[PDB]
Order: sequence, then structure tokens, then C-alpha cells
Amino acid sequence: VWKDADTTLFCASDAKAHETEVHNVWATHACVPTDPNPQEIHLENVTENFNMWKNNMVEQMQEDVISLWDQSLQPCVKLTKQACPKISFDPIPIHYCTPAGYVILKCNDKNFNGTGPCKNVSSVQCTHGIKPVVSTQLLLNGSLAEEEIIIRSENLTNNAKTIIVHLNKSVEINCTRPSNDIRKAYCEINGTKWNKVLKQVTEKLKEHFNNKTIIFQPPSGGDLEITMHSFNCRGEFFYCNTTQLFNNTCIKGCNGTITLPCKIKQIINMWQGTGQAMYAPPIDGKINCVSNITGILLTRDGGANNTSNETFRPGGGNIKDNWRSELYKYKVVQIE
Amino acid sequence: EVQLVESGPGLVKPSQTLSLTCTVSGASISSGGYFWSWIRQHPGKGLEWIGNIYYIGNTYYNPSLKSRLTISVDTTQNQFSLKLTSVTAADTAVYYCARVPRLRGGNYFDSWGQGTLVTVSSASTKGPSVFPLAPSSAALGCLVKDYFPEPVTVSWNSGALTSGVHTFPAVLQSSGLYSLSSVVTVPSSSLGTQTYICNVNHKPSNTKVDKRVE
Amino acid sequence: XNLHFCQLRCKSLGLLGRCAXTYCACV
Amino acid sequence: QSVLTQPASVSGSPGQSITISCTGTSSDVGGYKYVSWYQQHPDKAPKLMIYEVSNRPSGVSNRFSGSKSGNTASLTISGLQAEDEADYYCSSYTSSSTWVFGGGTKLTVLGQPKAAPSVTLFPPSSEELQANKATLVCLISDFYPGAVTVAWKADSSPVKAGVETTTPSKQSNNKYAASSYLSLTPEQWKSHRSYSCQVTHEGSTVEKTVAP
Ligand SMILES: *[C@@H]1O[C@H](CO)[C@@H](O)[C@H](O)[C@H]1NC(C)=O
Ligand SMILES: *[C@@H]1O[C@H](CO)[C@@H](O)[C@H](O)[C@H]1NC(C)=O
Ligand SMILES: *[C@@H]1O[C@H](CO)[C@@H](O)[C@H](O)[C@H]1NC(C)=O
Ligand SMILES: *[C@@H]1O[C@H](CO)[C@@H](O)[C@H](O)[C@H]1NC(C)=O
Ligand SMILES: *[C@@H]1O[C@H](CO)[C@@H](O)[C@H](O)[C@H]1NC(C)=O
Ligand SMILES: *[C@@H]1O[C@H](CO)[C@@H](O)[C@H](O)[C@H]1NC(C)=O
Ligand SMILES: *[C@@H]1O[C@H](CO)[C@@H](O)[C@H](O)[C@H]1NC(C)=O
Ligand SMILES: *[C@@H]1O[C@H](CO)[C@@H](O)[C@H](O)[C@H]1NC(C)=O
Ligand SMILES: *[C@@H]1O[C@H](CO)[C@@H](O)[C@H](O)[C@H]1NC(C)=O
Repeated sequence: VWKDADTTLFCASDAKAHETEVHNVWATHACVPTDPNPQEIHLENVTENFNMWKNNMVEQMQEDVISLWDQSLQPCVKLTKQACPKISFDPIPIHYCTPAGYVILKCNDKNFNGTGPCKNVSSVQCTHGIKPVVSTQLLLNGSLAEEEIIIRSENLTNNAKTIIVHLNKSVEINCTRPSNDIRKAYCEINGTKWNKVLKQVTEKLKEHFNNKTIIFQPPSGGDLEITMHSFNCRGEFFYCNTTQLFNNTCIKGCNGTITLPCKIKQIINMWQGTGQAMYAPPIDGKINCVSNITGILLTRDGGANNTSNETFRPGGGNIKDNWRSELYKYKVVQIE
Repeated sequence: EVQLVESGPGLVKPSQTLSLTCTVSGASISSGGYFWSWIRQHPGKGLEWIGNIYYIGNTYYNPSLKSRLTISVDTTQNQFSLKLTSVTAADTAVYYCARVPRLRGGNYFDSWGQGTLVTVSSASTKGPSVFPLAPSSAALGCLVKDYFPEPVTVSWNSGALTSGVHTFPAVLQSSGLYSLSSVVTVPSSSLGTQTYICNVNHKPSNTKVDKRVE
Repeated sequence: XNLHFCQLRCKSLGLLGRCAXTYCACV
Repeated sequence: QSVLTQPASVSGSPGQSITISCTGTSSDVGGYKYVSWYQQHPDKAPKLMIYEVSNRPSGVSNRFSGSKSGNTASLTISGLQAEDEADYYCSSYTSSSTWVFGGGTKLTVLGQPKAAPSVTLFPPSSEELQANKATLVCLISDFYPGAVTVAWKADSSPVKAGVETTTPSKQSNNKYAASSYLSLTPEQWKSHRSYSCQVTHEGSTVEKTVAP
């Protein structure tokens, strides 16, 4: 009664007609009103093979979130002056949604790493509301593992492959650029909360690597974009030094709250295509956002050898992985 | 799959309300993903967008029309319709049906209906009276006399003579009402053994009548 | 992502280069 | 709710290439990549041919392509052929929150024959007469181009009215068509010896005569 396939989905949103927010405005064209009564349908006894790492829904969310930016976000200076105005910018949740002749299958397996057979399979006609949060290193307000923690990877042994971890407990980040150096801004994270989780990982990480010590590390090198947790607030790009997050020590004796430095940049590397873009600078006003760390992205050194332990460090930059962190559980399947 | 058909009256009186309905074959929801549109063309002139509606109650109208306009989604939704109050001879037009749709972008009118003509005056509907016109010194046909509004349709031999068949454009006489003719080319041998009948139809006054030719 | 530049760019430190999306990463 | 501006007409020749322009504003075409193009053909429904500035529906030649720079988009046709002779309409979405079609450009493919008309004339039907009326029916068809000028005659003998007359009506096969009905009383038909129908087009005049 069905086979795997790919087709041009459609999006839906609770977007509002006249707010000037860039996400609302994009989706007012592009998307359709949201369904008042969306209906899930648990399926008989059907067992399906999902594969979050080869999912054409990812490639589609990507296309959108790109168009959404290079369009809403106007630089100064041309490309390849342009006048760079200041625009409202908070992402709203976008539902993706099958058209006629296809449906979406959903894995309800609680502990599941978007790969292999599923068994507890549902049928939505529209995914959940996914906010298109573009960021690095950390995955911000979004899904969250219902039961234990989940380590996603296309192949763990190939150190080359990004590792996505799905947190089962959220943790807030309080990032602020106060209302007067203006380019200087910071983030705060309740320390004792965060560490239990990191501890809570490692363990759940150690499980996947033979009870051998799990060591963290700063990133080896590359663009400021990946070396540092990059993200956007109210239109402003933040670059945060996460050396304090992976602070092996604070775990025996230690203390409470954590604080990251973070700088705002106006000359950044595009995530959308190879190049650079200039945006106008901030405004003496206060700029704050507060995200749930719903998960994080790691790489592994391979390296070892093996000594007797594994080294892990921040990664990201391939934004399709952010879309995967949510889309892992859905897949498009045709009927006709 | 997916055709559309415009159903309704072809005449309305001034100061009155005009109302049509479209009928699917696709699934107004759903499927998708897609809006449902009304679009019109005063004859000899261009296209004017009238409105859009989503399967939910969402309606998007032409600023020009917003005072005299509504769109609806009916019978289980399925089928949608146009209601256009207080009209004039400028509201006369061929009203098409169209689907959009909006997947992730593209906003673009497809699945076009064949349209229905809706004429506007206070004049009265009037079925035609048909006469058989036969040839000499060839091709024959059928005259459709004194009718209103347009359009009449001539078929020939319940459908199986598309063959050599010209059904000409009609003439609105100096009076209020129309008249048109339709002709068919056949071989001189054939006649003597054939019996051709034309099938004239006029829905604004359910006039169906056939008439033999020699 | 421009890999070869990225490869060269990380080689400065004696790291290898890899594309991480439209960015440059080093190990 | 603009009006979106296309040149009233354009022209080309077989194998040739030609583009129709569509200009709007920073809110329509500006604006969004939602410019659509339609071919008409008298007298059929519109046909989508380009959507989203430059895309094609499956089953539309490669000759049709869509472009857009700034607030003006354009349709290019290549390897021009007869079956292109039509009206082409432009449309675009519009900031908040509507669509708006363009005027419409008439494509005229040049370099063709010069077809002469084809008159045939029917007298009042045995049956109409028996309902004291008449109606002579003249039918001009398959000529090029429009227009024609038609004049009836009794014996000598300029007559009207009568004397209704259609305007050049184009058919599928690019060639035009007209018609002229001479309404009259039955007695008046029995009056003369023959009525006729004189069609005239460029050089030629054509006659078709009928008798009781
Ligand atoms: C399937 O998963 C859903 C969601 O986690 C749950 O509500 C349901 O009880 C499960 N059904 C079966 C048969 O295990
Ligand atoms: C992902 O889970 C499936 C069980 O459905 C298993 O086959 C696969 O080995 C797991 N992969 C990883 C990397 O944990
Ligand atoms: C994620 O969600 C919260 C709540 O909507 C919002 O305030 C926050 O700014 C979001 N974070 C990012 C980085 O978009
Ligand atoms: C998350 O999973 C870990 C083990 O993987 C477990 O110890 C913890 O209690 C889980 N859930 C929470 C903290 O909500
Ligand atoms: C995963 O990566 C390892 C190490 O690079 C390699 O041996 C293998 O090709 C991969 N395994 C599978 C099952 O593809
Ligand atoms: C974050 O900390 C700042 C002070 O640095 C202050 O605005 C507030 O206590 C926190 N804000 C939120 C929303 O938690
Ligand atoms: C941070 O969270 C911990 C964990 O419950 C709590 O004990 C402490 O009160 C919190 N500290 C602050 C400053 O909010
Ligand atoms: C972040 O700051 C720390 C200071 O603890 C420094 O050691 C590290 O090199 C810095 N990294 C970057 C990319 O700024
Ligand atoms: C990490 O922990 C150590 C405890 O040894 C302490 O100096 C400080 O609280 C932390 N420093 C950084 C840079 O995170």
C-alpha cells in the first residue's frame, strides 16, 4: 500500500497576517494556515525502516530556511551599498505536511536513533511545529527525547560523522547584550543544572563506547562560526566561547553559575552558501534571548589508538543536521 | 484526476445578487496545500482575479470587490462557491474556476475550469426556435433563431459527426436577442441515404430540440 | 565550503581540513 | 492590486524568437518569485505555461521560458510556430494579499498565406416561411485577415435592413470568420427573382445567389 518517495511538501504555520517579523512574513506566502484538528492514526501492526540521514524532508526544510534568510536578512554592501534596515526576527514553528497521494509515517519508539525498523508507527498528515533555529554546537528550543537520552550518528565508527545527542532534560541559556562596548555581550547558564546533564551524557555516551572514560575538549580549529556557538538574536549574530561548558573539572569540587563571553559580529560567513555578508550594527537598547538547549552536536577524534578513552568536541555548521535533529522520526511515503 | 465545473444561472438582473458554484473531483483540503479561486473575463478583454478561499474559512478577496463579495466551502466543504451582490453590465463576464496551489511557494492558478458565461441585464430568457436549412448547387446546416442570453450549443447527430462541422459565431440582433447558424460539409453521393439532425441546446430555458434536414 | 583553501588554512597549524557545511573545520 | 503592464501586441516569424514583457512594482514582481504566465487561444480557457518566474508544467515546450529582473518579468518563446498565435497573460502575487493579472499581449505570427473567403448562402427554410418570417443566411469563412465587407442585393438593387453582420472572429486554425443574416418578411422574398450576398476582401469580391 506504499513505497518510499519524495515530493514537494507544503508548510503550515500559525503565522499572523500583519506582524513584520521575518518568519511570519515569509510563511504568510509559502505556507498555509495550520490545521485546527490534525489527526494521528496508529497503524495496525506495521514495522518500518526509517533513516534520518537520507530524508528528503531535510533538504526541503533547508531550501526554505535559506530563502527565508537571504531575502528577509538584507546586508549592507552589495554581493557577488544595499541599505541594511533593522527587522524583527524570532523564529516561529513551521509544520511540514504531505500533499495528495502521500502521507507521513512517524516512529513513536521513544528511544530511537532515526535508523532501522520501528514497529510503533503512526500516520500524521503534518509533522509537528519545528522552529527553524539556525545555530552551531548547541541545538536550541526544539524537540526533546521522551525517555532516555539518544545518540544519533550515521556511523559512529567513522569519526568523520557529526554526532547529534538528544537531551532528555532541557537547560536554559540566558544570553544578553545589555543596553550599554556594545559589540560585547554574554550568556549565563545555571551551572549545577548543566553539569548533571553533561555527566548524564558521557555515561550515555560511555554506554556506546565500552565503559571507557569520556573526555571533552575545545574545538581543534576552523571558522569562528564552528569554533564557537554561533547564533542569531533579534537579527543579531552571537559568537560564544563554550570553553566553560565542557569544563571537565567542574563536575569534584566546584561552584554554581556559569558565564560565557560572546561577541556580536557584523561581518559573518554565510551558512547558506560560500561567502561573507555585512549587517548594520546593534542599537543602544537591551538585547536578550533565552533558549532551551534541547541538544548538542559533537565530533570525535577517532585518533586513539587507543590509550583508554574517547575525546569529544563541539561541531556543527552543516545546518541540515539541525533539521534532522527534529525530522529524524518522520518519513514521506507514497500510496497511489 | 482533478477537473472543475462551474454550475449556476447564466442571467442576473441589475441590482441583484449573482451566485455560482464549482465542483472539484480532487478533494478540497487535503490535497493540499491548495487554494480555490474564482476568476473572470468580461468578453474581448482581460483577466481579473476575483478571490481565493482555503478549506478552513480563510478568504482572500479583490480590494475592488470587497463590498459585494463572498466565497464559501460547502457540502462537506466539497465544492466552493461565489456570491457577488449588486451588479451591473460590468459584472458580465465568463467566470472561470481555478485551483492555485501553494506547496512551498508557487502561487499560480492551474486546473482551470472551462468557465460559464453570466450575462447581465433585466431582459428575459428566451428559448430559440429552430429551422432546418437544406442545400443545392454541397454543405447543409441548422438555423437557431431569436434567443437570449448566450450561449447556445449545436451538436450534430447525437455526437458522432464532429467531422466537417462549423458552428458560427452568433449575432445579437438590433433587438435584444440572438440568432446563430451551424453548418456541415458532406459528399453529394451520401445524401439520399444519411438522415442528419442537429441538436440545439439552450440551458437558460431548458430548450432541447432536434431537427432533421431533408 | 572552499575545501582546498580550508585544507591550506588548517595546515598552518598542522591540522587537516574538512568542510563542515559552507564553513571550514580542522582536524 | 496594480494592473501589471504588458505591451498590447507583438509579432514574429516561423523559427524566430520573441519575448513579451511584464512590468509591475516592488510588491508584486518586486517582490516575490511568483510570476505566472498563461496562453489563451480563442475561445478556450487559459493555460498555465510558466509558474514561479521561470518553471514549466510537464507538457509545455522548451520554447517557453520565463525571466525576471527587478520589477519586470518576461516570457520568451523560441522556434516560433502558428499554434502560438494567441493572447498571453501575466500574473503575480502581491504583498498583502492578492493576485493581479496583466493587460495581455496578442502574439501575431507573421508570414502566412492570404486566404480568400468561402461564402455559402441558405434561403429561408420551407418551415420558417410557414410562420410568416424569412431570414436569409450568409456565412463567410476561412479567410485571412479580418475584416470583410458584405453587401446584400435584391435583383439590382441595394437592400437593408436586414442586415446584421458579425465582426472578424478568429478560429483555432488562425483563419478568421464572419456571418450576415438578412431578416425579412415572407412576402418580400416572393417579391423578387433572386437575392444575393456580396462578400469583399482585399482584391476579390465573391457572389452567392439564391432563388425561390
Ligand atoms: C506507540 O507509541 C505511542 C507514542 O509514544 C504510544 O502512545 C503508544 O502507546 C505506542 N503503542 C504501542 C502499541 O506500543
Ligand atoms: C540505531 O538504532 C537501530 C535500532 O532500530 C540500530 O539498528 C542501529 O544500530 C542504531 N545505530 C546507532 C548508531 O546507534
Ligand atoms: C527558541 O525559543 C524561544 C521561545 O520562543 C525564543 O525566545 C528563543 O529566542 C529561541 N531561540 C533562538 C535561538 O531562536
Ligand atoms: C535521561 O536518561 C538518563 C539515562 O540515559 C536517565 O538517567 C535520566 O533520568 C533520564 N531522564 C531525565 C533526567 O529526565
Ligand atoms: C562505518 O565507518 C567505518 C570506519 O570508517 C567503516 O569501516 C565502514 O565503512 C562504515 N560501516 C558501515 C556499516 O558502513
Ligand atoms: C538573565 O540574566 C539577566 C541579568 O544578567 C536578567 O535580565 C535576568 O535575571 C535573566 N533573564 C531571564 C529572562 O531569565
Ligand atoms: C540553579 O539550579 C540549581 C538546581 O536546582 C538550583 O539548586 C539553584 O537554586 C539554581 N541557581 C540559580 C542561581 O538559579
Ligand atoms: C576562548 O577563551 C579561552 C579562555 O579560557 C581561550 O583559552 C580559548 O582559546 C578561546 N577560544 C576562542 C575561539 O576564542
Ligand atoms: C572550570 O572549573 C574550574 C575548577 O577547576 C574553575 O577554575 C572554573 O570554575 C571553570 N573555568 C572555566 C574557564 O570554565
